[PDB]
Amino acid sequence: NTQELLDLLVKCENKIQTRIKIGLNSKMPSRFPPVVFYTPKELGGLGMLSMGHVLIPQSDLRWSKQTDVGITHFRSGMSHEEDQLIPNLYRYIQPWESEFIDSQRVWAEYALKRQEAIAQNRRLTLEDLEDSWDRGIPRINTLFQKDRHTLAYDKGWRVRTDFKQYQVLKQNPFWWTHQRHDGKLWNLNNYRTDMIQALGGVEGILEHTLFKGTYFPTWEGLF
Amino acid sequence: TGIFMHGKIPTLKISLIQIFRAHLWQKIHESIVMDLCQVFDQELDALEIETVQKETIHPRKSYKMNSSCADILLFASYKWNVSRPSLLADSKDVMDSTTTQKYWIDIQLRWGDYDSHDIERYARAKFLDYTTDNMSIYPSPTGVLIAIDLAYNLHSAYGNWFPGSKPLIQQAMAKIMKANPALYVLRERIRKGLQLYSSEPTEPYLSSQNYGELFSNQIIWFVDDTNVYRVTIHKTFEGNLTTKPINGAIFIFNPRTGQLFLKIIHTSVWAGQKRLGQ
Amino acid sequence: KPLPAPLDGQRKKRGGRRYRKMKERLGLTEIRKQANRMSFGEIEEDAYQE
Amino acid sequence: PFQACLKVEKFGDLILKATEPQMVLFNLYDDWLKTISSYTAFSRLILILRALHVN
Amino acid sequence: SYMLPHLHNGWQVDQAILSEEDRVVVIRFGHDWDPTCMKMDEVLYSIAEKVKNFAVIYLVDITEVPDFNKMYELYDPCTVMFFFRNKHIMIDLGTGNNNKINWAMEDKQEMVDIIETVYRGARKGRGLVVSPKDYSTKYRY
Amino acid sequence: KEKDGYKPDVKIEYVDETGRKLTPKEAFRQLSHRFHGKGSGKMKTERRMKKLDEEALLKKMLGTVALLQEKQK
Amino acid sequence: EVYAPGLDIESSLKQLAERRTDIFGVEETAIGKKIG
Amino acid sequence: EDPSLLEWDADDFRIFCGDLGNEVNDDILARAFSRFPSFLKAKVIRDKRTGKTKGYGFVSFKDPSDYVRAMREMNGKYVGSRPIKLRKSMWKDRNLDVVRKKQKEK
Amino acid sequence: NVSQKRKYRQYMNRKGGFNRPL
Amino acid sequence: PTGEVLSLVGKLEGTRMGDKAQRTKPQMQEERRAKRRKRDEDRHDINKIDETYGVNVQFEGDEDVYGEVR
RNA sequence: AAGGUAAGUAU
Repeated sequence: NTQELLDLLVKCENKIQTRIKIGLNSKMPSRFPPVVFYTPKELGGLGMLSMGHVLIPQSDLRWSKQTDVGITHFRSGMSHEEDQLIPNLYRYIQPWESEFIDSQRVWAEYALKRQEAIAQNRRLTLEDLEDSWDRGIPRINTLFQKDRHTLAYDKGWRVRTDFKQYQVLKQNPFWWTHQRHDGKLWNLNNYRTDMIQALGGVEGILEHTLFKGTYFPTWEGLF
Repeated sequence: TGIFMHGKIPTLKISLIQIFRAHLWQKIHESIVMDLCQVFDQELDALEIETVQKETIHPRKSYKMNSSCADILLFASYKWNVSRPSLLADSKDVMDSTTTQKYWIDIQLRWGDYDSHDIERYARAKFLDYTTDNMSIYPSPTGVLIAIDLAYNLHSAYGNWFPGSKPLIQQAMAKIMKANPALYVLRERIRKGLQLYSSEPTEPYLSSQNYGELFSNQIIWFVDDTNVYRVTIHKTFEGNLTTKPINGAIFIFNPRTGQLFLKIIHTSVWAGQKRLGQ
Repeated sequence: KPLPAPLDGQRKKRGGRRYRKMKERLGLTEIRKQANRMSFGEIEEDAYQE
Repeated sequence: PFQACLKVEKFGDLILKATEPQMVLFNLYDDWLKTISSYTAFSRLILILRALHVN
Repeated sequence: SYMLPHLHNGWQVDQAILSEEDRVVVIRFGHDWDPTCMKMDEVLYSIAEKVKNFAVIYLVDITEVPDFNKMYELYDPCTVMFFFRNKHIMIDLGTGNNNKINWAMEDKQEMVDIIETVYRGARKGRGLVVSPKDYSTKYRY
Repeated sequence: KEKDGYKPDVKIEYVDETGRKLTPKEAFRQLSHRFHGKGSGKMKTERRMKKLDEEALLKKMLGTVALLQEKQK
Repeated sequence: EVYAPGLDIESSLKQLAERRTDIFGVEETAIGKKIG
Repeated sequence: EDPSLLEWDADDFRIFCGDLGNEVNDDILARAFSRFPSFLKAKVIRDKRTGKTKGYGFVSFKDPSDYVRAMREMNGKYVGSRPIKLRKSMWKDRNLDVVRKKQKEK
Repeated sequence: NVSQKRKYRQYMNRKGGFNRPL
Repeated sequence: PTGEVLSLVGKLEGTRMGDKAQRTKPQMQEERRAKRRKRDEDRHDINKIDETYGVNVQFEGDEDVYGEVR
């Protein structure tokens, strides 16, 4: 909603990008290709998650393959549509009202399931409940965790986590909720795949990373 | 070396001069030219090769922008039919285009960038520029220029061909680039410098074939971990069982060696007080 | 208290058992067990799991 | 089947005799030496050893 | 308050730089009355106690010794020339003039690191050495 | 064209004094030694020949003596 | 010691006061003024 | 093959000086390094034609106490440009080599 | 199958000629 | 385009927040189901130190291996 | 404008 927030975040994102660029060399790149700043560290890159919208040029979306029969060439971003752009953060973030509604619905379903399974002469199924996986503001994904009995003893950890700023000398951005206590509310798994495939695929990304300079086809399993 | 850099980048500059330390460009050029000479000499029968030599190349002419000095010269016996210049991907050939008694082969050591990695286009442009130039001096007007993109590790060639040597030259280039000594050393240097360790191999955890081939193994031994950690336990109706350690020997054996190993150690040394299995 | 002059490092003239005992007592044996190698493929963890 | 050494009294006594902190020498079985084929010498020894582990 | 040794005569600075052994001679050219040069002199004084074992600082006045102004192109304030081992070292810190530090260091620890790197490079025998911190940008933001 | 040739049988191979197939590291060592015009030092040559002798001895192949000694009480 | 003796320090301070007339001398003429 | 070394064998305490500049090493440098009163040796290996020293020299003294003193006295400090390194001379003659080869069995 | 020894040029530390010997 | 990241305001109306946000799936669901089945089998089946040196056994997060919500 | 001089070695 806040246009000013978007403007400031894009401005400081460009600030950090320029800091990386000047760290690379004193001058300023004329083009500054974005493959370096968005390739995940698994593939050997900075992997900067960004909320902006930068369209990757098609000129850098091509790649080659020196097969024995011949030197083949491919272009992942050859679709006749808008130029490939790195997806922004909000594209895979659940709306807060949606989060609350889903939490209410999933908790009602879990309560109904527990009531039904009480008469089953056994604990909850914990398998059919997978239809409600990774949902709810409380850690419903961690509702079947082993440490729950250990976690049930703690009461009101929110105030302790808040005062950790006066306890810990380092800033804690995740003071809204504690990890492994309220669960990983934000599911960021598809973001990595979307970013790597929208950059031109694994081969397209590696085409500019000296990977072809090693004779071994270590596409997978390399350390 | 022959790596062109735009804008001074101290990190890239230092990394490149580490990778290409000790005249590595001249070394790989000499390796490739020697491999080509040996390959040509080995198959000199079908190629009607009378002399296969190299000129007195200036030491700096390995990384030079223009190949003023030819790399390999090959003189046949009487005549040699050469077709029009083309790329290795082509198939058609009309050897009646020219008839010369000499032939030249040039190796272009190039470092491809993210946009200048087109070996075939680079090969075509470089052949056209070098062959048609006043500064470049080629003893023979008919020949082929080869190019190796080190960063791309891609081999290519362009120009005329000896009758029936085009598949031979393609196969020779592929085989040499597969296991060239200096190229392998450069690849190992790159792997070390970038800290990209080669994918770990899978040990033959299977032993059914190993059991039959146990005598084939030069040296082999096996040791029982539980034997070293084995602790004799007493028996009592009311008293606590005394699970005292027995000994430190691991009951090691080596049938291929014709003997066995007895790493006998003290029971207390084998297992101390309140010592876990780990 | 002036800072010591950073002279170029000189290796041990002769590796002794007592020197090896110090190496056994103090060293990077435990750090070597933890492998810092990272697979080229993506890991199951999130981008910023930390 | 390393349990043969524990099962065998001679090696079982050697287990007690292994209480000395110094390393000991364990000679190979005479059945392996008696067998003509060294490749099958282990198999003959293992076959007896495996049955000893079972019973 | 500018109590570091100062070369009254130009030739005295020359023989002082010549009379060096296993030490780095940081000759700080400029004038004490300049404010930026005063800050540089204060930083050098702070460093002097900590690194006096191998780093010796020996200031000089351009007006008192103008013969060396044209020798190394001394036409800026706060200039520092690490004339060590009777050899003008090439200290590169992301600047066009990689043989002269002509501005007071923001922090003393940075200057200490720079001078110890210079000492290491000089002892190794190389005439050039780089800086761990590039000064192409002032990190203003 | 009309050059009905045959598939070449020439393969990459490197031959030392003994004719064994050298490792690429040894091949590059020979390359550099030829390039600089001089090889390794005397101590390095002694170490190399000792390693070669050890490898030759290992390829040609002590428990019999141990068994004979253990036969006596 | 590394630092100059007392006489040298006094001479340096006198020179600084004579040159920099902003905080020294009868009048503040200029930063690099020979006479304040 | 080194008759001069046999004449230099009189002084037992022989030290190997390393990291010598081609022009830095000289007889005057050895004399400046001759702190102990015992006779020194300024011999350093050099090219046959150009005389460019390879950086290795040997200094012989008849006093092992002076040897020990100079081992730490002149380690890293030398008058010329290239700093000096000192090592215990592991030099061997052909007779010692033959004896070692004979005794290598056990 | 036979393969003779491979010779090489000693360009480094060679004052005999400016150009590499052939 | 690669020079800098464009501001989101221009393409704000392109889509909505969490347009392609998908929920996660449990890990080792089949293994947990197998462990639960084996444990239930054992449960309904139940409801319905020698002198040898090697006799002793060899004594070599927040996930419910049994796969039952406690 | 620039922020892009490798050092070393005797001539």
